[PDB]
Amino acid sequence: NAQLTGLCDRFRGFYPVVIDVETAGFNAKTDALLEIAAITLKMDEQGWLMPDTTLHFHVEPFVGANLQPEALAFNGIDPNDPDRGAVSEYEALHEIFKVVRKGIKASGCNRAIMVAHNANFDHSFMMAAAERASLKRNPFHPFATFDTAALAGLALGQTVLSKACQTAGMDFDSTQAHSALYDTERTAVLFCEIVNRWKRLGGWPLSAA
Amino acid sequence: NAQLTGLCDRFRGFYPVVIDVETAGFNAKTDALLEIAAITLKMDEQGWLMPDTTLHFHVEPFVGANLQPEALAFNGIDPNDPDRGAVSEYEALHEIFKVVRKGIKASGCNRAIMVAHNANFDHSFMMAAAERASLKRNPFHPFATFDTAALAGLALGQTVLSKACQTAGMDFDSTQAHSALYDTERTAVLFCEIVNRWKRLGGWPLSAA
DNA sequence: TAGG
DNA sequence: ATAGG
Ligand SMILES: [Mg+2]
Ligand SMILES: [Mg+2]
Ligand SMILES: [Mg+2]
Ligand SMILES: [Mg+2]
Repeated sequence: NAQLTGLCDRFRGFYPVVIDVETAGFNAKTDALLEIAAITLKMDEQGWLMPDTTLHFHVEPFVGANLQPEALAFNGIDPNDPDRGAVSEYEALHEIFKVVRKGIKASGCNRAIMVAHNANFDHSFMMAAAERASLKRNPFHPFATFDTAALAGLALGQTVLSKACQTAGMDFDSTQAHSALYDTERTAVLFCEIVNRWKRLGGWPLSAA
Repeated sequence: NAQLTGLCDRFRGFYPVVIDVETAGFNAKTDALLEIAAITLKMDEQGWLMPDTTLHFHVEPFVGANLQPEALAFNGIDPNDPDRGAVSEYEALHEIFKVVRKGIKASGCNRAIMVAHNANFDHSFMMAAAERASLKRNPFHPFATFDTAALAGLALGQTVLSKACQTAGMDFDSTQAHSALYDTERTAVLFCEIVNRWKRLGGWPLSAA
């Protein structure tokens, strides 16, 4: 199983989980968390990294949350759309955390690390919601992240998600952009490509020492 | 001559500046900023990245700032040590910002990007202080950073600063650790080694445009 | 779990 | 675009 894949050896026992959130503004403490997608990763038989499990939830604004109109205009989210199928922060996070913990156990990792583009944004929103819903045994590292903007800057000399993906030879569709499922999925493929490219070029594994 | 080095071509026009901060706690809004060092970078004739200019300031706690005993126990800083030569947040940042702006213009970049270990920590402290002191024309990207924890995770499979440095084949002294200047300097050398390594393996420059 |  | 909503 995943115990025999080496995923747990690649990032010192950290289990990388790709996260994208859509929100009703820039403030994690006061603005509504509206949507979240999560994609766990796995290592294939040759040691290439690739997406494993995808999760996707539309989220009900927490009690008293702010909704900035320009954020809604940006992401195109109407909180009052009947077929959003919104669930509570607790419900969304509980299901994500459950799946992540299972992945961690089956992989022989010890903790999860959020992978996200300008990752402090998604981290701060995810942690605020976890606190709000008083979720227990949160498997994500409380402060460390794998920021794909920084990683893409190193590997591709690009920090903008669309451009980084394009530079890496991936498709990127402006029309699908800025939706949670799509952004998470491109970000996961981009992260996997940067790690895989490092291995291709002989940068990993390391030499004697 | 700085416009002739390619520093501005490496990171889509971002001017990387290594920052480490020492604090009287974990909260950038409520806890004192006690110390800060900055190291700007340059590219040599062969395209290798290396430290350029170093700055180092001890910082007077802002009015009403919290001072957590355990933080002081950790970093060894006595806020009321007469030898500390403390200056105001405004004075430290103004001088740091001034040197950074000079570097940006002389290298043909257009914006600085903070390089720091678990960079959200240092970024939030520098931004909080920059706001308190009403500094203008802050040259640092408002949200983007180059986190050496993530980059080291990729390049070296290590996220802890001491270990990443050792894995990169650098000296790392536990006795010098946790001083702003020493930590900034190691972080800068680490960042440069990771970037230089990527070029040595052929990952940069890229092949297909 | 290591940014003070 | 300084491009995480
Ligand atoms: Mg996003
Ligand atoms: Mg998005
Ligand atoms: Mg530090
Ligand atoms: Mg330090």
